[PDB]
Amino acid sequence: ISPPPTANLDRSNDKVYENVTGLVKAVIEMSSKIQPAPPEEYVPMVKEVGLALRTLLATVDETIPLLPASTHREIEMAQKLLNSDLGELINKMKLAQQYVMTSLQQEYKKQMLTAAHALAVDAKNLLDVIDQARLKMLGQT
Ligand SMILES: [Cl-]
Ligand code: NA
Repeated sequence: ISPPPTANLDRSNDKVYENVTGLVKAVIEMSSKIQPAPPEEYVPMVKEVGLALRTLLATVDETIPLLPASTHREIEMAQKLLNSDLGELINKMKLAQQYVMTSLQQEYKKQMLTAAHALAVDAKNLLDVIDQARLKMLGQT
């Protein structure tokens, strides 16, 4: 995963976009940091991801009303998905701190990374839905 491409839309005051970039950067940050890190360090990293995720979700809540009825369904479903994904991520994080300095620690991290990476893929996916819904509204041929 890179931070997201920019397609044809102007992103200067694109909040959805800014926030998705935030949440994506935060996942990447955590990932590069994990394997060497004690719990004193990895719990806050995961806190950060949740914050960036809440920020994104409120931004989105505000944008729905401005986009066509036809599109609302998916945008909500794709929202659920990201709450779910974070659910999964916290699970694996509690398991890894439950299992520190044991042998099974590190498969517990491999499961954190797996879930963090779905979170970021699904963020990027939300972006696309939103963009497509805008393009519709702005009147794309
Ligand atoms: Cl916006
Ligand atoms: Na509409």
